Amino acid sequence: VKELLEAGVHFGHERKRWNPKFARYIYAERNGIHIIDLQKTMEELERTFRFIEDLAMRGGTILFVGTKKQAQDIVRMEAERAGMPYVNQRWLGGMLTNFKTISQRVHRLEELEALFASPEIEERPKKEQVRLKHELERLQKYLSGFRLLKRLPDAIFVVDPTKEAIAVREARKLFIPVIALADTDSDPDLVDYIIPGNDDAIRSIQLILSRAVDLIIQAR
Amino acid sequence: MLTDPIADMLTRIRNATRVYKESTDVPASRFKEEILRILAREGFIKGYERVDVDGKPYLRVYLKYGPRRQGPDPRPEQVIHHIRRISKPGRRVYVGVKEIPRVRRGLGIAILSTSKGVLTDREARKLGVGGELICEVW
RNA sequence: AGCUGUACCGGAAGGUGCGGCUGG
RNA sequence: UAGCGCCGGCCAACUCCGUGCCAGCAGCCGCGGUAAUACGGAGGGCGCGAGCGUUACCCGGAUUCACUGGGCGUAAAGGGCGUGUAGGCGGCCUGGGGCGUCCCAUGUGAAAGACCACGGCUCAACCGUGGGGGAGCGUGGGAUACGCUCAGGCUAGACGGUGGGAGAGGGUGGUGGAAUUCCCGGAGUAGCGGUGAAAUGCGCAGAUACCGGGAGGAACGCCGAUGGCGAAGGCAGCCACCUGGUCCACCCGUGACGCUGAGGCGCGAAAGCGUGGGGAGCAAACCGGAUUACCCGGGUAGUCCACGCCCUAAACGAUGCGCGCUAGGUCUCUGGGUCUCCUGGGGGCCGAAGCUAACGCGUUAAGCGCGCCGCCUGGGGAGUACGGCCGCAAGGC
Repeated sequence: VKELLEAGVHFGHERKRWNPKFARYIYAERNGIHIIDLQKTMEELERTFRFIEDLAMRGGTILFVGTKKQAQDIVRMEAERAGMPYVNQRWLGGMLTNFKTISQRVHRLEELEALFASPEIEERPKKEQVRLKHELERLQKYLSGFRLLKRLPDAIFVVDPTKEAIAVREARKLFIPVIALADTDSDPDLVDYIIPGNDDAIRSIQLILSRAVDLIIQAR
Repeated sequence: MLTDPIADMLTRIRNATRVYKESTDVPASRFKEEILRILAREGFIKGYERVDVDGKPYLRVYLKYGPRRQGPDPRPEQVIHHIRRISKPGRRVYVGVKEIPRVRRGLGIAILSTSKGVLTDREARKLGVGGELICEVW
């Protein structure tokens, strides 16, 4: 508490949206909103940070997922302030189950980036250059940050488990531990290490991600 | 109308376990208490407790589940996989000592209402008695 | 667009009257 | 002495010649109409072997009558719906009886056969000796958890009491207006009507369009809804009377009085029938006009009322009735409260777990269970034949 309280962490969704399986993390209902218990948040936060800190010392990597409009910037900033990869534009179907195929796209990106750093581009008439540049920029848009993954990650960090349900399903399929910042409308079962908080309110995302990243930093 | 209390209790337990509820409530009686006791020792349910709901005596059953599983469908494994009713109103099943069934090659239990109380198949075979075949659990 | 209970059919490759159904 | 059946798949075992939708094979699927591993022959091969095949019959496979061990929303299968007799089944606590139930002992359960162990025929088949098993009954003794019975209690099922609520629930009387048709009176003249476009038809005996009065029959616009009520069928103007069902609150009374239900008894759209009325509009059959039906103009039954029959359906949510348990979200009709909300009862959509061949169902289950009833057993012939019951008949079961 005393940091989570003023961050709007405890501010859940309305009664129209809540998942009954999440009722164990609910404290009370006020003014048509669900209030998330904060002591349970503290306990779960402690547990998840213990896991994260152990993983950080061990040497594994964490993939920072999250593509909500108000979460993209925070995800990118917190991820870049570490060696950790991230996805914040769009989750392509099969970034994990179809890792080899996406790695080919990564290689294409690196080769094109090398080519535009070369003076050998003066062939291939200007419009061919145009299409090549379009391909390159699309690749940078969708695969920047994902470039750091040389292999399968050791854990995944999902901003909204409901939003990035595809990523959660993939990670479940491949026995990859899932850490998620859930809210009232999420499924507590699918998350290995849950932080019952807020998925909206920039402030909450900022606080949680900042703390996690700092812990990773000092753990290394 | 409620025609069979014991089948009702078994169904209550099954329905509770299929949705991983930690506890269930059933209307209380001596016979149900005996069934719950036999289940309790064998370590199927966590344990039963006598309570009162609006003055009406109830039995509250605390259920047991395996550890949380890994990968897709992370729901924990069941301790009571299968539970049935053998002898039903309109068809009573009575077995002698010789005819006492063996369940899952000894992995599962069968509950008998013998003249010497409510027992398991093992206890009945030791005591050399038979009787009404209530249910089988595994 | 068909189907169906019932009742007729001396221009039945089927039609019409009174109701019902969507299995359009 | 060595034969017999097979060689497309099932099903172990493949090439050539002959024929060419022929001759023929076949247990099923099926081969043969020109290069047939399926027909006939040959060579090889496979399986049994003094035997090898075929036909007939029985069990299996067949969980394909499902006690072990099936099903009914759409594949065959929920009765058209109530009321209810026999039957089946039935809450909580305590005591008696030991009927079912369980156990011990004992008498039977002939021999032969079956099982086991030894033996005798040189082995085996066959046979001998010994031992045990055995469902089911009789007698004696024991136990009382469950079912039964008999007593004594309890209120969680069921039913009453008091207060209130909504409703096209049903029957009987009685009146309100709009509209169509017809008759009378007035005013006015050449078309009106109808179609995809036209015709038949009506009109100079004055039609259509207009105004006023009168007669009669049937149905009730707006509200009216994805609404409400009933067991189903089904039920809409309004008023009154008589009357059924149901919901809620209080938690006051009885103290298991309950659920289902083969027969029986009652209700049962429409279309039909009989005996009497009635008949405005519409309209089978029928009569005419255009263009094979369709469409247009007429028109009998019928549609309406009373009484008595008929008893069918896509009579449907294609889902029998009762009770209990299993996440929720949203819309709506109707009660109660401490009225942002909470708690009952109906009607709808989307969806947890689960179920399903799939579609889809999902607290209004087609989920998980218990009780009772009905029904299914491949298609066609066939709801046909005969028989029986019912009906005036059509026809129904």
